Amino acid sequence: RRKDLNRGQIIGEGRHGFLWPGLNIPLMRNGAVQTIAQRSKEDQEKVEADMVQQREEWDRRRKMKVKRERGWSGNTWGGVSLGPPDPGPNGETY
Amino acid sequence: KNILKIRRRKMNHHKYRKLVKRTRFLRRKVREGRLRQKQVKFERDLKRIWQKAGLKEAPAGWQTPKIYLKNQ
RNA sequence: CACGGGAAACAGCAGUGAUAAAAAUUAAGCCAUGAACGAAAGUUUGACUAAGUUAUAUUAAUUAGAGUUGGUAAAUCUCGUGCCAGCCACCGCGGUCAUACGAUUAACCCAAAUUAAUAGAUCCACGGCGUAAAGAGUGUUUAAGAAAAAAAAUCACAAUAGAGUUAAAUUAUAACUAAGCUGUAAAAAGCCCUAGUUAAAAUAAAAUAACCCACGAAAGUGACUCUAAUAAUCCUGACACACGAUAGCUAGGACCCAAACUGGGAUUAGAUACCCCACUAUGCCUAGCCCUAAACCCAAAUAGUUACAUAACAAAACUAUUCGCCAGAGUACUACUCGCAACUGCCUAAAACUCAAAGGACUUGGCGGUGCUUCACAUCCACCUAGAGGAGCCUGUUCUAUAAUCGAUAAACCCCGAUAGACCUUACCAACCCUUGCCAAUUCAGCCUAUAUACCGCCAUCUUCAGCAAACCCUAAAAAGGAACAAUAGUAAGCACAAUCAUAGCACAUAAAAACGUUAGGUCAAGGUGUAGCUUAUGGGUUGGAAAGAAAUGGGCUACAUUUUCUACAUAAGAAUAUCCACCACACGAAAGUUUUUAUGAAACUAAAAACCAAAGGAGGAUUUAGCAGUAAAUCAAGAA
Ligand SMILES: [Mg+2]
Ligand SMILES: [Mg+2]
Ligand SMILES: [Mg+2]
Ligand SMILES: [Mg+2]
Ligand SMILES: [Mg+2]
Ligand SMILES: [Mg+2]
Ligand SMILES: [Mg+2]
Ligand SMILES: [Mg+2]
Ligand SMILES: [Mg+2]
Ligand SMILES: [Mg+2]
Ligand SMILES: [Mg+2]
Ligand SMILES: [Mg+2]
Ligand SMILES: [Mg+2]
Ligand SMILES: [Mg+2]
Ligand SMILES: [Mg+2]
Ligand SMILES: [Mg+2]
Ligand SMILES: [Mg+2]
Ligand SMILES: [Mg+2]
Ligand SMILES: [Mg+2]
Ligand SMILES: [Mg+2]
Ligand SMILES: [Mg+2]
Ligand SMILES: [Mg+2]
Ligand SMILES: [Mg+2]
Ligand SMILES: [Mg+2]
Ligand SMILES: [Mg+2]
Ligand SMILES: [Mg+2]
Ligand SMILES: [Mg+2]
Ligand SMILES: [Mg+2]
Ligand SMILES: [Mg+2]
Ligand SMILES: [Mg+2]
Ligand SMILES: [Mg+2]
Ligand SMILES: [Mg+2]
Ligand SMILES: [Mg+2]
Ligand SMILES: [Mg+2]
Ligand SMILES: [Mg+2]
Ligand SMILES: [Mg+2]
Ligand SMILES: [Mg+2]
Ligand SMILES: [Mg+2]
Ligand SMILES: [Mg+2]
Ligand SMILES: [Mg+2]
Ligand SMILES: [Mg+2]
Ligand SMILES: [Mg+2]
Ligand SMILES: [Mg+2]
Ligand SMILES: [Mg+2]
Ligand SMILES: [Mg+2]
Ligand SMILES: [Mg+2]
Ligand SMILES: [Mg+2]
Ligand SMILES: [Mg+2]
Ligand SMILES: [Mg+2]
Ligand SMILES: [Mg+2]
Ligand SMILES: [Mg+2]
Ligand SMILES: [Mg+2]
Ligand SMILES: [Mg+2]
Ligand SMILES: [Mg+2]
Ligand SMILES: [Mg+2]
Ligand SMILES: [Mg+2]
Ligand SMILES: [Mg+2]
Ligand SMILES: [Mg+2]
Ligand SMILES: [Mg+2]
Ligand SMILES: [Mg+2]
Ligand SMILES: [Mg+2]
Ligand SMILES: [Mg+2]
Ligand SMILES: [Mg+2]
Ligand SMILES: [Mg+2]
Ligand SMILES: [Mg+2]
Ligand SMILES: [Mg+2]
Ligand SMILES: [Mg+2]
Ligand SMILES: [Mg+2]
Ligand SMILES: [Mg+2]
Ligand SMILES: [Mg+2]
Ligand SMILES: [Mg+2]
Ligand SMILES: [Mg+2]
Ligand SMILES: [Mg+2]
Ligand SMILES: [Mg+2]
Ligand SMILES: [Mg+2]
Ligand SMILES: [Mg+2]
Ligand SMILES: [Mg+2]
Ligand SMILES: [Mg+2]
Ligand SMILES: [Mg+2]
Ligand SMILES: [Mg+2]
Ligand SMILES: [Mg+2]
Ligand SMILES: [Mg+2]
Ligand SMILES: [Mg+2]
Ligand SMILES: [Mg+2]
Ligand SMILES: [Mg+2]
Ligand SMILES: [Mg+2]
Ligand SMILES: [Mg+2]
Ligand SMILES: [Mg+2]
Ligand SMILES: [Mg+2]
Ligand SMILES: [Mg+2]
Ligand SMILES: [Mg+2]
Ligand SMILES: [Mg+2]
Ligand SMILES: [Mg+2]
Ligand SMILES: [Mg+2]
Repeated sequence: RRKDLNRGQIIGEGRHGFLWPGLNIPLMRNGAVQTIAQRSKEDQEKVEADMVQQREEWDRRRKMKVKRERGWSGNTWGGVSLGPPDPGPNGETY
Repeated sequence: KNILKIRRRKMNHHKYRKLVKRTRFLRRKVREGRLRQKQVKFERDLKRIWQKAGLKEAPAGWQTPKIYLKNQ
């Protein structure tokens, strides 16, 4: 099954931990024009921990995706509710 | 189709006739062999009766003909 | 059955040997009940009473374990294993990525029980019998039953059994006449005591009528005539009775022609067959048997109705009365029985065992040495041209050899990845060497190692083929199908084809394009990747070394010469010309070799050029390739690397 690497990574997000004025951080603070800055060792250990727990969250969310209501027996689709039919062309709704 | 049932029969018959040709004289023995048992059991059947009805000999004028071995 | 005989009896309570998948105390009391006796108190009672043992079943709680987890059927993650070890009640799972095995991890469900086994309860048919298992080969009657009224009219003429008869054809056998006659896809053998003609008995078989549909119970019956003659005031009915095609059997006749068998002849790898030729049992009669058929119209008899109603297909659906028959498939028209003028027979007709099917009808495909139409346009045939297979050489495979790559290898491999290997390339073998070993950082790099049957990429192939496909709509049901243009259920944008583009204006031609799928077709060595493996090595470097030919074959090149060879030369010329003969060899043909140079290059093993030498080859077996016009064929020049 296909996992996407486009999920979870922001722009300017990096392991060498630079805060770029237009991406990681809003362009201005109380004072204008923040400069190019680098977080701590531990601030980075934390953001990395955050991305790790993100991936864990997504894996759990993919595994929790198994739930069903059974129609007759197990994998028999007999008696399974298919859900109300589709509204016709005339606006008729059931 | 139903020929496929007939095929079986056809074969089983053919394979039987062939057999009964090779085995012919073996067969011929065992047939006559049982006819000589038949005629005998038959005889005993009647013998049983004299002895059951109390007579010593078979009744007068009784040769007890051979039916099973009848030929020509 | 116990006089008598074996022989010395727990099938009383406890216990015990042997046997079996099968395991209660050598226990205490007559205290209650029941029993025996007693006049009675009462006495005895392995009956019984109260215990003892056992999860055997229910109940209560103090007790937690077993089985399962692919599907039917509640419930799964990671390893290991690799059609092995194993599992399953049925379908099935294991062949390298197993939710089915073994073991974990979660769950499910039962629970002092849980599974497995074996027996039961339950379980066919008040359903059927054209094609599925099942209407007997035929009729009549007995036994037994069922019952309003109508229910014998005629052959459109071929029941049967007798007796008599013969028109066509054929054959004996003569008379002539000719040498052949017969026979097949083609022949051969065969016969010439043959063939054509003209005569002509027997035997056998019955054109047309029949486009008729009659007669018989069925089998069967259709040349002609005459005799005898077709049951029942009419329901059903057997293992009883009487018949019953062919073939076959017994005895005697018949014998034109046919013909199993058999012998020749072909065909064939073989040909015990299909084709040919003879000839026999046998078809024919009289008498006696045998009693079988796809004895089938696969549709029981007798009265009815066309109401209800389409599994499918076929001959449309059903009442009522009957009899006959059918309980998976084989095994099995079988084994044993019974009976028969049969004695390789007929009839009746099982089980062990094996399997999870076996069957009927249909649906699309695909296929067909089925039939019919229409084509093939380099295309199958007929046709045209030029070649391949023979020779030398070039170059690629395949084999042998090597310490010494890989890939392709029916059409769709074979001058193929290479528009390209002396070192390099290079992946190979032989030795030596190096271990965060390209990078900014990383218990990280790096791997032409195993998977092309995990793949993306690029392609082959059907294919210059016309189809593919969503969205809908219809079909007394739909697996699927879906058109007729005086139109009958089809509409539909999309992708294909077509159209347009390019080949410098048209046109045609060529180029290009050519979906969906097919071949698990090609390629983990273009590159990239999923899964697996390697990590002081399957990684990275240096130095050399490989690519030898017994052959066998694919494709090319050059020839074999006069439509030629040489020189001049561009396309009117001059000479040479395989046999003289001792040429002082020459005619074609040396691309091959030996020698010398030169080009390149650090390195000639490579290319070119001269000098020599002049060999096989004298137009090529079976079989094959290509081309429909500026093409084929011949000739010349350029580029990619
Ligand atoms: Mg389930
Ligand atoms: Mg058989
Ligand atoms: Mg016997
Ligand atoms: Mg006794
Ligand atoms: Mg005694
Ligand atoms: Mg006893
Ligand atoms: Mg006892
Ligand atoms: Mg006793
Ligand atoms: Mg014991
Ligand atoms: Mg017990
Ligand atoms: Mg006692
Ligand atoms: Mg008790
Ligand atoms: Mg219990
Ligand atoms: Mg416990
Ligand atoms: Mg093995
Ligand atoms: Mg595994
Ligand atoms: Mg299971
Ligand atoms: Mg398991
Ligand atoms: Mg229990
Ligand atoms: Mg029932
Ligand atoms: Mg029917
Ligand atoms: Mg049948
Ligand atoms: Mg049966
Ligand atoms: Mg019938
Ligand atoms: Mg009958
Ligand atoms: Mg029969
Ligand atoms: Mg009566
Ligand atoms: Mg009636
Ligand atoms: Mg007669
Ligand atoms: Mg005549
Ligand atoms: Mg004649
Ligand atoms: Mg004649
Ligand atoms: Mg012919
Ligand atoms: Mg001859
Ligand atoms: Mg006719
Ligand atoms: Mg008729
Ligand atoms: Mg009558
Ligand atoms: Mg009757
Ligand atoms: Mg008969
Ligand atoms: Mg006969
Ligand atoms: Mg004869
Ligand atoms: Mg004669
Ligand atoms: Mg003849
Ligand atoms: Mg022969
Ligand atoms: Mg052959
Ligand atoms: Mg033939
Ligand atoms: Mg003859
Ligand atoms: Mg006859
Ligand atoms: Mg018939
Ligand atoms: Mg029939
Ligand atoms: Mg029948
Ligand atoms: Mg009947
Ligand atoms: Mg009748
Ligand atoms: Mg009716
Ligand atoms: Mg249908
Ligand atoms: Mg059976
Ligand atoms: Mg038979
Ligand atoms: Mg039999
Ligand atoms: Mg009988
Ligand atoms: Mg051609
Ligand atoms: Mg063609
Ligand atoms: Mg040639
Ligand atoms: Mg050649
Ligand atoms: Mg190779
Ligand atoms: Mg080799
Ligand atoms: Mg290979
Ligand atoms: Mg391959
Ligand atoms: Mg191929
Ligand atoms: Mg080529
Ligand atoms: Mg090299
Ligand atoms: Mg390597
Ligand atoms: Mg392999
Ligand atoms: Mg492939
Ligand atoms: Mg691919
Ligand atoms: Mg079209
Ligand atoms: Mg359709
Ligand atoms: Mg144009
Ligand atoms: Mg065009
Ligand atoms: Mg093209
Ligand atoms: Mg086009
Ligand atoms: Mg393959
Ligand atoms: Mg292939
Ligand atoms: Mg790779
Ligand atoms: Mg990878
Ligand atoms: Mg190395
Ligand atoms: Mg090297
Ligand atoms: Mg050759
Ligand atoms: Mg040539
Ligand atoms: Mg001249
Ligand atoms: Mg040379
Ligand atoms: Mg020469
Ligand atoms: Mg020569
Ligand atoms: Mg040819
Ligand atoms: Mg270049």
